[PDB]
Amino acid sequence: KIQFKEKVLWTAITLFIFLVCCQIPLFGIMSSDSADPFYWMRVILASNRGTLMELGISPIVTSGLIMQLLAGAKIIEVGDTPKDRALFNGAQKLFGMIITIGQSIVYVMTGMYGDPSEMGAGICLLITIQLFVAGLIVLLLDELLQKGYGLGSGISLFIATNICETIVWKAFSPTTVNTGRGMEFEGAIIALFHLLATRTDKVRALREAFYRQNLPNLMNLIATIFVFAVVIYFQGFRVDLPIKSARYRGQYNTYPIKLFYTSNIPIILQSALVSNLYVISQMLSARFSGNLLVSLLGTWSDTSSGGPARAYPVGGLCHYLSPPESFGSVLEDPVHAVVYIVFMLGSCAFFSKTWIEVSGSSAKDVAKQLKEQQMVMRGHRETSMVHELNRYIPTAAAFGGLCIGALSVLADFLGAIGSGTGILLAVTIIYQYFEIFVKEQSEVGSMGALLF
Amino acid sequence: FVEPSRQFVKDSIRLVKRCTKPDRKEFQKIAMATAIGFAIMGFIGFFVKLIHIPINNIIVGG
Amino acid sequence: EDSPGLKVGPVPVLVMSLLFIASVFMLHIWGKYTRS
Repeated sequence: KIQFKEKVLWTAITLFIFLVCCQIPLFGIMSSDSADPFYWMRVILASNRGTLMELGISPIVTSGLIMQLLAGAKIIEVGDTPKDRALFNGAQKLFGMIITIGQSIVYVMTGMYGDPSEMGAGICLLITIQLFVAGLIVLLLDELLQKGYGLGSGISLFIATNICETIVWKAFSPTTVNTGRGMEFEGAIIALFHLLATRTDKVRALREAFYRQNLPNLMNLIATIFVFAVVIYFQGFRVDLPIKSARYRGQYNTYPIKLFYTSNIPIILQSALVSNLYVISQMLSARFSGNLLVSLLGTWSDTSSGGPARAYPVGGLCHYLSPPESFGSVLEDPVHAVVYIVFMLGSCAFFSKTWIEVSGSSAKDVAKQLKEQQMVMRGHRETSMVHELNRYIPTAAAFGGLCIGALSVLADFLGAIGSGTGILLAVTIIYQYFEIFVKEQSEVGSMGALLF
Repeated sequence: FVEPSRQFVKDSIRLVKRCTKPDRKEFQKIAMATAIGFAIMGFIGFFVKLIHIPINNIIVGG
Repeated sequence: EDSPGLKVGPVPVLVMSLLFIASVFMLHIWGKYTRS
């Protein structure tokens, strides 16, 4: 039944699965390899999900990498094949959903390889079923979110929840600390003010260089502040052009654009996806196939290594598209800095344009809706009413995404979080969902709708 | 690359010119909303751990 | 689509998940629970 109460419950079940997920998926302990890789991989994956190792929610967005890449390549060659490639944008997304269960699952495991698999013993059994159940429930709900069941806030919401949750856990965990303050509050050593306050009060200000002492903790806070000031500036900015709206006859509503903002969602998505693609392929190439020269198989298969850091490949395209492993405290490499900004930017803009086609917002889709309510025919124009918003949709979309992918790379440089991925993508999602939640709801407010 | 670049700059100047910023009233409203959003999520994951931790050995009670 | 008529007629989908939660208690050291 249609009814807002039914919709909130469907979100609530999905959310409950996430909460349920927070125990389970890990393997926990025994032996084997299920547990989570490195720097990029965790953000997608979402939260704390078996204590330190976050195994669960990774596959859904992983399928979304397949969606973007091909669509902008826009194959024409081979006649029967281009039609299949065009269809692929939707049809592949389901095939991709199959590939991620089939093939991503080895990639999800591999990074925290704990001690070798095939160790054996009866021990696990319940773990073998729980992983199988996880595959069944999350995959079923993912299908239901793309074709009829949700509310506002499906897939994005877990990322939205995850960032806030991650910040408290990093703040409130073991690592290096001399002594607790003697108030551990609701768990460990919570907000950073408590951590500073240990002995007596104060002493943060004393240090080397007016940073060093409490710099890893400090760096995390500033990361948020840098994003905080700039994010709101562009969210506030609006494109007008609704002009004459409401059929003519007098009573009217101005219509806000989706425009630059709708194109913004593919770029923010891009920074997450692009990094994924290189690492999975780099892992695949070594495992699958022998290897003369490093460079010969591929660039980014160039110098596949455990390297200095979790950031495996020390050479190739993948190297540039990861931080220099100091988060901008060394930028006097150059080759690395130059490639990182430019490469991401052009790839993002390409993906902004593919959002237009049949996967998101284009002028033709808008046009039919406008007639139904009668929008004033976009002040006529004849062949207009379609030219108005149509000409300004590729220009707005291409630009719309373009800025942000540069800014994301610069955010790492300015003063990244300790994970250096996980807060950064996730914060961008957290603002976004508030807009989706209430404006779509039509029930004019901003108040409750949690279970209402 | 020369033809795309001219278009991107031309679009950008119009967009900046368009609005200005979150026009004072808006500036407060969005900023507060983000802070509340961080807090609600932050609160609830944090609360559970209080009960869970001192079961094995009492360190703060729960 | 799906061969079953309605995917979530009954709470049961949750109950599969519940059996999944139950396991945590011995296998996974969430609570400081035993390590094999």
